[PDB]
Amino acid sequence: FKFELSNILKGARISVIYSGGDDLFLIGAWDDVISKALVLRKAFTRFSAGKLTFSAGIGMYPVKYPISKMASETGVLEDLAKRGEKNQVALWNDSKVFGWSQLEEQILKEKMIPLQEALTNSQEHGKSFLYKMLELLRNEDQINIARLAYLLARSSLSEELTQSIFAWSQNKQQKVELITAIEYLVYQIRE
Amino acid sequence: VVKLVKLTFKSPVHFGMKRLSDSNHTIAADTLFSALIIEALQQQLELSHLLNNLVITDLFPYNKTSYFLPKPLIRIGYKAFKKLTYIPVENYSEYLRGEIDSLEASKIAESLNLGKASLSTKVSLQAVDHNGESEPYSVGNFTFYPESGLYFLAKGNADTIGQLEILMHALQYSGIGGKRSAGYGQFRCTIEDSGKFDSLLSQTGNIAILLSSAMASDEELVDCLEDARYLLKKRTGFVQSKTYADQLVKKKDFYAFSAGSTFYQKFNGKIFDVSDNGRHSVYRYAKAFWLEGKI
Amino acid sequence: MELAKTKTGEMIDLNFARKVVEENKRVKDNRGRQEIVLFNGLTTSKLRNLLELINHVYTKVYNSDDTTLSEDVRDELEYLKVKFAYESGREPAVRTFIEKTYVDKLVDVVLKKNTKKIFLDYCKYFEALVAYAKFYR
Amino acid sequence: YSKIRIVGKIDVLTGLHIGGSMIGAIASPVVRDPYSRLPIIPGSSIKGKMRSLLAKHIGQDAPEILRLFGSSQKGAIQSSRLQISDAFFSKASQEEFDKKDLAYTETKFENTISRLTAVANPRQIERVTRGASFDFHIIYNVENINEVMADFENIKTAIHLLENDYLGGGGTRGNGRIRFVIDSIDTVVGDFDSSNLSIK
Amino acid sequence: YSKIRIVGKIDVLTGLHIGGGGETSMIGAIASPVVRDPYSRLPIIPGSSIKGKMRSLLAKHIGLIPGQKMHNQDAPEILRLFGSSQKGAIQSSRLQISDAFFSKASQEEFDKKDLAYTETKFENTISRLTAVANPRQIERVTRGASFDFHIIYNVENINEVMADFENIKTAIHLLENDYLGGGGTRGNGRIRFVIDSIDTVVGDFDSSNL
Amino acid sequence: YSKIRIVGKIDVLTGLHIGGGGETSMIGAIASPVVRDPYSRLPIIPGSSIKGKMRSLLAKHIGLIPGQKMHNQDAPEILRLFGSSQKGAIQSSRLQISDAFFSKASQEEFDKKDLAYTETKFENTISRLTAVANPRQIERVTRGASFDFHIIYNVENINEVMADFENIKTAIHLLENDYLGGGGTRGNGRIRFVIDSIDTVVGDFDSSNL
Repeated sequence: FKFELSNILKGARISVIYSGGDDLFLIGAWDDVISKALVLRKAFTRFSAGKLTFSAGIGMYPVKYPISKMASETGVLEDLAKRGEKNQVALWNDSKVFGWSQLEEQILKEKMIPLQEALTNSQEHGKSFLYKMLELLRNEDQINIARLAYLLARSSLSEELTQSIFAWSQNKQQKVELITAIEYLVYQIRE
Repeated sequence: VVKLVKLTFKSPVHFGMKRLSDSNHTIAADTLFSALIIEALQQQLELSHLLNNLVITDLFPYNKTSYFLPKPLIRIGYKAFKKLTYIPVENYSEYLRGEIDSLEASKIAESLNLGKASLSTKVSLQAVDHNGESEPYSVGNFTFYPESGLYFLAKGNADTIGQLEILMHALQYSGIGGKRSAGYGQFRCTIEDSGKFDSLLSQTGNIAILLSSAMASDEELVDCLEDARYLLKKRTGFVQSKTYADQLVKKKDFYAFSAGSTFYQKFNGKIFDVSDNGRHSVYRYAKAFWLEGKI
Repeated sequence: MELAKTKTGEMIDLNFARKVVEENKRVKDNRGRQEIVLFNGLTTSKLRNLLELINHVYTKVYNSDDTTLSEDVRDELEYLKVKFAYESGREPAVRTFIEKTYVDKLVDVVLKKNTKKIFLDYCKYFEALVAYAKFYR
Repeated sequence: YSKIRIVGKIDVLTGLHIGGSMIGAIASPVVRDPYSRLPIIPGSSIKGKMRSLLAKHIGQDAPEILRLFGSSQKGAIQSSRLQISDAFFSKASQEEFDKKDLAYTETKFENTISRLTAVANPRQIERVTRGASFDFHIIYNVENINEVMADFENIKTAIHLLENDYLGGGGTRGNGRIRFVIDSIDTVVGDFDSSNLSIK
Repeated sequence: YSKIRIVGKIDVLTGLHIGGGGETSMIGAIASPVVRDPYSRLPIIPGSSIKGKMRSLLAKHIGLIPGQKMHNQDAPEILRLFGSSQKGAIQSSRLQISDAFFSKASQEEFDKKDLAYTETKFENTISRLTAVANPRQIERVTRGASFDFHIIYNVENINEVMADFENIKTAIHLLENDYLGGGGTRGNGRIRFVIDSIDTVVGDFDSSNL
Repeated sequence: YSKIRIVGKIDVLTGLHIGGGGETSMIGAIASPVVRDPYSRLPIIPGSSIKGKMRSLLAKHIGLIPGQKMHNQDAPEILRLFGSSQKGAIQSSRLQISDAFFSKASQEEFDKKDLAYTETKFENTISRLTAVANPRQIERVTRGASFDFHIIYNVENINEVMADFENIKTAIHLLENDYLGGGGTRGNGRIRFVIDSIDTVVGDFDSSNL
């Protein structure tokens, strides 16, 4: 907490308000805070050789927004993660609580990276297509599953991604990861 | 004449602890007494009854399922026991005897559903017309569930009981807590004879537990402290009146044993004076209401 | 939606609509190139014409605040079954589509229920048939 | 001392955004009761709007304003006679909106067009749906028997000014128009005669 | 302090499309619907749309300073009428423009003759390259339909009221020669303020000649 | 800021068919209905159709850039006249073409001759191998029908106006030689444009010389 933490966070736009196994508080750029939070969980397990788990709450706030409010709201997110599924992290919203491995791979690697590479390659697609997909996923109507499939056929995205998105939407866990992965990509792509 | 007084809140209440942003789900007996005095002064009643015969309790959480008393400070998963703050009346004897386990304490903590706390972000536009700016501020409120309410037990003679009934009816329109007169604290109150509490109070146990936030007189303090497990709570605030001073004045800082504090030797309380050279004496209730228990 | 139970008791639902398109999908290697054929030759344009008929009734009821189906809406529904019958008689693939999806039978159920929700549910199923037909082509 | 209760109803004539997250999601929400999630009108918004309108009419700092809405000035500590509570989404409005499955609050899609690049920037706001009713509660404290009538006249003026004005939100762009229906004006505490008193 | 109420009607010369999103659309149905009041399900002309269009046209008429980035850089008359937001120079807007609501009389005129309030319009876009037409359906309010309007003017300075109302008239004149809502460069949203009624609803100001 | 108003008449030289969608049809009756105004149930020419055909004709006439994919890649003149949504180069449209409504003069003329506004043409597609035919019944506005066209031009730059109006005249000439609506290569949609009055309705611009 006091020494290795400086090397783990090295190179990231993060300021550590306080440290320690009792309570850890860091304020940083959101993409950096998430990536370093994942690095920390992997390091903690390695350092402890397992048998030790860390629960965290991650929140996204405008810079002008008050620190006390940031601290209070993020405390609640940490509490969500702590009460059940203590290893799992809570990110941005109460609705999104994810295991650290889930957040790192089943969301930021299996879903966000394909979508990211697909969008960049496609000259025919854009944030607006990703917003359309998100609106269907958010509504959660059975018809939207069908409407997403019509959008996917029109979209012409690579078939394996098309099928993977379709499968993800039908599975409840995959869709929350798909929603989060799309939202993370939109936050990253947005200027 | 111990009378239960159940309060049902129609609008959220503020109940500030140190700041306007924070909020509590309950209020101390002194905060209620100060409201009762302010009311009696408005209704032009004699303060002698309140200042000499009225004994009250901190407002305690109540649910349709149960009525919750404060957790006694008795030595007994320590986290689960420390997280617990209120114990139902039926489980109070079990907790005192030590028959409760950590999982049972967790269930007791989960049992209470007093309400859902929140923070309302308001703005002040008073300076906008003078080339100034809007000023954001936060008011912490607490919304009771519909069954959930705060109750208090009031003891005294018939005259002070009737005076309490009158003051309580006026109080519901007045409201309680902070930001009252700005949208908060409206409550509707019932006064009734409670078989549960009077039976509970009719016990002669080996230990005494403080129902109200109370402080002993100096002579009472020396006998009372021996073997006492307790939690000194600072009681501080500003004077709320139109006649105390031209400007707002803080009261003298007071420290009172918290509700649920356990004292081997019972001490009667005292209505202390936290005024500092004002046009009237600012009374701070610190009288003691005791629930005797067996450990 | 639980719109209807088909012969053998299978429920009619958006998942059923995906399955019905999937069962009636064949791959015919016409001129070497593999080509998807749905419902023994149903075309996109014919299904779009059928979807246009549903839309004209739908815009009325969907806009309408009232739940019970208006008498003119019930008329349009009866006309829809007449148009279904006409298209089935005029095209064998359309007859196969109507028989497999049970769309014509459902319109009678919607008339029996006289409910906006059962109408919206029939419209959803028809839309899923169209969406899945697009996805599997 | 007397306490007079004014119980009434607020009708939403244009969508109301009292105000008080995820991308492509409503950017501004409304104030809602935490347990019931129903939209509410804070008792501070009504009080502040009425005070501001009465200040504009009278002119704040006038003695009538300070005695109606309280003051903490040095040597002028006055309790607020008007205790306006939070207005709650009415049960009748809940019943009518539940029939026809009408959502209590509707998202409104707006945008701003820049004067430089002519580029639109979308915003989504939540407004309580028109046709919604809030049960509003007001308590008047009779600090002085001789200034009740005038105070009520002031109240009436403010309410009249409010009926041609908006409640909290972007009301200069068509939001927050309200109507007051005074159900009763009753004396809950004391022997005061409030039968002649009128808000509208 | 006086409040003058301007009440009247706006008449749809050509089909009006003020879009409102938030709802997924059925396949083959209208992709972009119009904003409708939720309770009446009847289309509405938002007061924000009218205010923004009037302010933009009035700003173009009065003139724009070179490189004007914000709306608070408009002319002092515009900031006086429609409001300002500068730090230390917050000007309260004299004009409060309400949402126009579909007229009951237009509703009756449409319920008889059995005409729908909104019309589906089938357009397409033809690619510059492939010359391939891609269709779309857009909802528009029908020409016959009329919307009741309601505006409040606050008399904060009694001297400028005439001039302010002149600006309002100029703005309305511009709005009559311009359109409202979206798609107005392809023939949508032409309107006219055929009905006006000006009355001092609050106070003692003289609005007889306004 | 000046607005110039052009009013006039579009005259149908040959039966004109502009497609409309969602119209229920009787078996064996008209299966290709022309666009109609919902209120009066009369044929209407959409301003979107006029604007699209004029813009396409003018853009192709001056010359498309090789491999052009979007409308925003048109020549700068076309972008200034008809608008441009290009990212970072959004340009306003000076032309505001509106819906052309069936004129009362032509409607009264038809009613005098007891003629319906929209003719029904019978056409068929014949297979050139099996000689099997597929009959179609379409709707075309009857020849000699006239539509009231109303175009608003905005004077953003005083210097540009003369060249802009020259371009509009060129586009009108293109649309006269070209058809409007569908099936033009089979004779449908020939039209004529006459001008009633070019007047400046907003501002002090002198439009008499135009």
